[PDB]
Amino acid sequence: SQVFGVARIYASFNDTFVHVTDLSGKETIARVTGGMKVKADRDESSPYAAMLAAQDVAAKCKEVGITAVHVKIRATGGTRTKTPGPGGQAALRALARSGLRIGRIEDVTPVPSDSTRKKGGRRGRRL
Amino acid sequence: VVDPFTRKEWFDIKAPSTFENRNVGKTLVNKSTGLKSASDALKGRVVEVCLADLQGSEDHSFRKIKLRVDEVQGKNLLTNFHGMDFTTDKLRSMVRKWQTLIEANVTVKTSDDYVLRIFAIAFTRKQANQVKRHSYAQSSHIRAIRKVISEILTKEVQGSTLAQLTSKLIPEVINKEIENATKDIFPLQNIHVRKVKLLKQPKFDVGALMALHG
Amino acid sequence: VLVQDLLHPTAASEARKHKLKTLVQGPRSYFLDVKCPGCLNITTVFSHAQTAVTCESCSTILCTPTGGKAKLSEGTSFRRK
Amino acid sequence: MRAKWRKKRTRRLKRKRRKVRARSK
Amino acid sequence: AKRTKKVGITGKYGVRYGSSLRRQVKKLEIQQHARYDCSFCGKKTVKRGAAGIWTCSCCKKTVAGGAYTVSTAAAATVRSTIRRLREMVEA
Amino acid sequence: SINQKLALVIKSGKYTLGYKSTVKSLRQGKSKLIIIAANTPVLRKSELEYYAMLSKTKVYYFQGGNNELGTAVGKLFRVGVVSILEAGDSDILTTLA
Amino acid sequence: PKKRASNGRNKKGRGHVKPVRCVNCSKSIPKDKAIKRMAIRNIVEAAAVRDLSEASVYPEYALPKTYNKLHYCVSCAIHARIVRVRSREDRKNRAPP
RNA sequence: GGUGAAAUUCUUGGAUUUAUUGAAGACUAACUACUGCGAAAGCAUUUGCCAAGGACGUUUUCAUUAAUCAAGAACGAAAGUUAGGGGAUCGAAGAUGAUCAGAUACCGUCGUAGUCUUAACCAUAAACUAUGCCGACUAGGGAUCGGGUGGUGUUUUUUUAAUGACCCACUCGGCACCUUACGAGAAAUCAAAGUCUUUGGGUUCUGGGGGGAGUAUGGUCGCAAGGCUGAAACUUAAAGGAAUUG
Ligand SMILES: [Mg+2]
Ligand SMILES: [Mg+2]
Ligand SMILES: [Mg+2]
Ligand SMILES: [Mg+2]
Ligand SMILES: [Mg+2]
Ligand SMILES: [Mg+2]
Ligand SMILES: [Mg+2]
Ligand SMILES: [Mg+2]
Ligand SMILES: [Mg+2]
Ligand SMILES: [Mg+2]
Ligand SMILES: [Mg+2]
Ligand SMILES: [Mg+2]
Ligand SMILES: [Mg+2]
Ligand SMILES: [Mg+2]
Ligand SMILES: [Mg+2]
Ligand SMILES: [Mg+2]
Ligand SMILES: [Mg+2]
Ligand SMILES: [Zn+2]
Ligand SMILES: [Zn+2]
Ligand SMILES: [Zn+2]
Repeated sequence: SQVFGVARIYASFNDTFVHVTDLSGKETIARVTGGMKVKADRDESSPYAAMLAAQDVAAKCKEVGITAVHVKIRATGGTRTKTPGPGGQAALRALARSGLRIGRIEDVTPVPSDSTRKKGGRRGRRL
Repeated sequence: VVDPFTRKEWFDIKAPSTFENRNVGKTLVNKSTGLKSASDALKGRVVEVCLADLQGSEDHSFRKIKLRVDEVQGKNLLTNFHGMDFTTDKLRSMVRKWQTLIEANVTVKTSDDYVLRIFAIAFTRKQANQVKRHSYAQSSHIRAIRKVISEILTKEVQGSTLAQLTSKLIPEVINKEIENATKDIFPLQNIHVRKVKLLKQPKFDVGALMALHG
Repeated sequence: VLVQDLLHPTAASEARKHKLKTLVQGPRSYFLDVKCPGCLNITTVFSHAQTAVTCESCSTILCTPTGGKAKLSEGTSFRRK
Repeated sequence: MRAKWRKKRTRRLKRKRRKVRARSK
Repeated sequence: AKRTKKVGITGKYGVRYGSSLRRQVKKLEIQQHARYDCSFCGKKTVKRGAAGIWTCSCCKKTVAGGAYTVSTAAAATVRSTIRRLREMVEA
Repeated sequence: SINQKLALVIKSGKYTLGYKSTVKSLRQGKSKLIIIAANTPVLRKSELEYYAMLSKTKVYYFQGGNNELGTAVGKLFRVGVVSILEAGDSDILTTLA
Repeated sequence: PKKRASNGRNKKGRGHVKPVRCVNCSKSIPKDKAIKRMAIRNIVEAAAVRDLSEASVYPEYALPKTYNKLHYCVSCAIHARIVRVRSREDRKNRAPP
């Protein structure tokens, strides 16, 4: 009933990414991250930020011509934490409650048929 | 002080034949400028859309489909096919402990000389009265299944193009043909064609491509 | 238990045991005369063949080798002696 | 001291005596 | 009667040049003087003469090869690889 | 396998090994099937092949060198061709070959 | 002295299983000694699901959990997750809840 | 970007993110379990080939051919060493950012060797069940793995069978768990660690207070690193084990 673009939220710890793009993917439309709405490093991934940035993104999204979207939420992954970080949670709500539409959202976290030695050595990151 | 928004040319995406709709969405390019244009440069891209969204019914929530643009004629850009996928969440659900996984694949050709690698997955099932709490098969069981899945997969492909193969997968005939030969070996549940990743096509051929639209 | 007749074990509890752990040991296989009514005569088979026993005149088949007990083939009759 | 650090302590010790002794070969 | 504990053909050099170089030579020397199987006639009668030239005693075919051994690891993989690449082109 | 067939022949039939004597056999309409080593040079192969066709004798291209053809026939030397003369108890003659 | 019949954890008749990497500190740890957990949870969350459905297309949609199996390193598994530490007896008990 | 927080770092080179496409080398996620196999080290994608094996079945065959083993030998995680290839990743060394009284570290970055493979070495690990092997006997219970037998068992339909998976009973041989203890033990615990002052089935190996010390020396193996063999003088009243209360 709308005009569909793609959402794609990368939301690891230390920062959260939101940016809508063409349903094909190639041509982007609007972005902004957590590290763009507060200055403190320490607070780069926290919900309160991903909010204020999911706000910014929604604005441009409907200022160019996208009325809706599908999201692909995603973590760091690879040979790392494979778990959803703090701010995708918030940003999802902050972009639906924005007054945009939602339709079909799968996780696209890179999960290998495992390997390439994980970092941090055999004894693990110890402290 | 630019804003490339007041600068990009707009397009609308039309899918191929054998589904419900073909109108899927919109896209942004750039002005068909002299030297590097809105034509040849891009368009030839790809689009993932849950085929339920282009089949209507929700008995198709999983199953992702790749559409690729090969031709374009005045704002109207027509796609054909690039592959098929599964939703990550679906798969991660039909894989449970206490049971056997079974995967098997084959690289194979079609009439319209497309090469493709197609996948298939299946899991053991408990008998409808089975007391023991796991149910795995017997490795000899597994070898036997795969060889027969493979027997049936090569059969379907080299059916008329991906075109009828496209028509073939959609009502998941294959899934049950498997389960038929199968039943003589070992129970099993789920059983899907899961994935297929294309990977080699012949030569453009404006004819046959145009022969998907009207 | 504590006092029982080891000398006269009951036929059942005796029967359920292993072929070597009976009182005095002995086999638990058997022989049979077998006929596939294409012919008229009766060839004597072993319940645990191994060899796929080739019938008398007509090289038809008869039984197939298995885990233990032979699988007799199709339309055939027998008797244990 | 850790056993294995002591095992290394004397591994080295023998190398020096192994050395100094060669001097006189 | 075993004549030498380890220098082998390399005993001609006496004490000279230092073990480790003699080691390295002894290898290719053994490689390079040896008698090899002939692809064409089947008898083991290929001997070297000047690097990369391998010839058959009877039957007399000469092959180019490694400086000290008939077939070279690289040459061989390259044989395997061309094979594979050729396969595509009529299949 | 084929060697297993060859073996039956070599232990219960009659045969001859080597270029010259199978030629005698081929001229003589006596060969029932000649067998040929891989590395046997193409000129020889071609000639045997011609001698063969002229005598309506069939031909097996043994995938393997003379060295192995020899071990095939159970002999500690190497043979480039074998000539089946009589097929002992084996079905070589009237199977896939 | 000894403190568990399962010694560390779960390997009777094998000699070598294979290390996994701790999900938290990346410590290597044998797969049988490994402390695991299925992190089956929704994509949305607590009260976000109302807002979810409401500002969506379709009716009610579907809603598919995330699934990912967790591996902890003992020290990590003790430091936060499942562990506590139990009495000498409560240790013996393998039932979960 | 990274962390408890930072910083070294990366950024008109459009970084980070996105998209299509490719190359390299490693790995085998999820399924994976108180589940399998192997002499042990160890072994998880598919497919073909090559030979190997236990258990079971057996009115087959030989007929004492066997048990265990100084000497001697095959194999032997990881690292390490030689000569090629490879060199994505992670990463002894080194260099840095930080922290610290200091900080040669823990944490962050760069990253040599290495990590992979071929042809040779090396022969060691808490190489662990810290528990030799062969044989007998002694006590209950529910699971599971492989084999076999029994069943007018269930389910698959087609037209009933035949299959296959499932269910129940028993029986061999597996990996384990439960409960008891006749019994054993310094206890913790133990179906062997039981059948021992009521002390003998067969056989191999090692220990004899603690340090000195796996040191010195000789021999031997190794390219090396090091392996195997391996003392004494002198010193010393304890060192040690399991359990209890603090
Ligand atoms: Mg800590
Ligand atoms: Mg001097
Ligand atoms: Mg204590
Ligand atoms: Mg303790
Ligand atoms: Mg071990
Ligand atoms: Mg796998
Ligand atoms: Mg010895
Ligand atoms: Mg001696
Ligand atoms: Mg490297
Ligand atoms: Mg340093
Ligand atoms: Mg400093
Ligand atoms: Mg230092
Ligand atoms: Mg040792
Ligand atoms: Mg242990
Ligand atoms: Mg018992
Ligand atoms: Mg049965
Ligand atoms: Mg005193
Ligand atoms: Zn008959
Ligand atoms: Zn020659
Ligand atoms: Zn950890």
